[PDB]
Amino acid sequence: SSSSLTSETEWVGYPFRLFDFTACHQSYSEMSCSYTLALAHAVWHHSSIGQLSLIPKFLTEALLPVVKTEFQLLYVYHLVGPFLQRFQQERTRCMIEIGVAFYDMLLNVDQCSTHLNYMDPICDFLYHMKYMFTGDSVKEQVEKIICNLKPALKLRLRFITH
Amino acid sequence: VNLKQAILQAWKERWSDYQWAINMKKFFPKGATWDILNLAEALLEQAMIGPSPNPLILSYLKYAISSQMVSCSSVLTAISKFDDFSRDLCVQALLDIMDMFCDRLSCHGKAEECIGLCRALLSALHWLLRCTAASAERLQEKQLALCLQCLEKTLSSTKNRALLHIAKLEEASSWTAIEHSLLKLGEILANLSNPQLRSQAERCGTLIRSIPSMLSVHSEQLHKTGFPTIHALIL
Amino acid sequence: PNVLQGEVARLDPKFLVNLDPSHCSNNGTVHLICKLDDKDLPSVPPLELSVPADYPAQSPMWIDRQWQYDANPFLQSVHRCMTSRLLQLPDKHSVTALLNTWAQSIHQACL
Repeated sequence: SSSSLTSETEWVGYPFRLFDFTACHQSYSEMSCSYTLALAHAVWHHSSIGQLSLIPKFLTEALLPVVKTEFQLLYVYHLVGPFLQRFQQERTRCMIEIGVAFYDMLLNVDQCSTHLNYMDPICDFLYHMKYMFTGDSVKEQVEKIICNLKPALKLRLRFITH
Repeated sequence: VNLKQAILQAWKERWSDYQWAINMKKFFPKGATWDILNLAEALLEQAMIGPSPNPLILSYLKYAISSQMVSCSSVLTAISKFDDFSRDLCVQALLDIMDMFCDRLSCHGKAEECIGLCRALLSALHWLLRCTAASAERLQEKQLALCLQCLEKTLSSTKNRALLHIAKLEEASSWTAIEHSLLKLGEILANLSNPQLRSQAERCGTLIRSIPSMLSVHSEQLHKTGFPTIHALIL
Repeated sequence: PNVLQGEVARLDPKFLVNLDPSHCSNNGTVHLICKLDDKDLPSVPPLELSVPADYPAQSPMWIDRQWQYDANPFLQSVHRCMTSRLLQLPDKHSVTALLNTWAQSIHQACL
């Protein structure tokens, strides 16, 4: 998350092709950050029994003051996205913690940013994450959090108030 | 010549402006020609009255433009040296009439008159440039803003920009004259008159300078993706 | 559609219809430009795009209403009474009925 990745970001900027693995089908797009994402995917997958209970404290203690830009939030999303269903299987508690952690990272990047360009898929990502995983449980926690956002993100996520 | 006498007679009796069309179609064969016709009327009454509102003849001209090629009216208001008269009232009233042209459309000609409407629009833009140059004096308001407003309305994107592009390819001397006039107008566009003034004039200048280059220049971006085409062609 | 041809044949020499850039091969089959050339004052031609010529419907299109009618005071009064009169025709017919109604309204609101 901090190799440089932020200031020297690159003309590489385009996230969605970079983060996801199997981009190393060609000899190209073999960025060393994608390797770690794929390895973390594999580890969290085969270890998806009890070692996943360390991810909420990990996020809400370590990942907060190490994120300023938006593709860092996108990397965190590509890390802790697919395993949300594995969590919802039985570990229904940490769901709200991961959700409020995502909301806090969203606020942290919105408060420090010039333009939010790659946020359009993020809106519907969060939409479906609330729609098919949580429901109305994170509502009391996110009502006072979503309001501190930008007018664009506010107009987008307006429908969350229901 | 009979049209002048007909117009004087129509002035001697204040018509209801709908019987005027009937009387004009009756006095003339109504089918002989319409390009040997009213295209010379508009100037007489208004430009001649000069310092005067000149009522209901602008209304007769309006009901004329209701059924008339815009090319003739435009080349009329262009060939006329109204800015030489400089009553600051006749041109001010004529701008409101000219507003009706670019607002709705510049109708077809159904013939080779396409070049005619093209020349008409080009000369109309030149006359609007002369309007701005003559009205930007403000040595001591209304005209300096209204002329710019009518110019912006005439330079409506995607409709008349193609017409002006065709005009440039038709001949280049008029475009060079328009460029010289745009430079002369930018010379005064630096005069601090108001916040709104000297602000949209830059937009009009950018539009005029974009006219010749291209209307559909591929300026699109943000197509971030991988190109396998060159990757395979080099292989 | 031959049914429309019959009406264009039955038209008076005062009326004259034509075709614009036509989305009218066989289904719409019409959106004409009928100039009411007559003795009285002229006006702006309407479109009058009609349905299949079997006519379980009428024509009225009202395309150039926006700029043509609002611009003039007389043309504004032309539209006014003419709309109310067209809202009375029970199952009006494409060419003859609607065109005659338009001419009658144009020369009646003329007063």
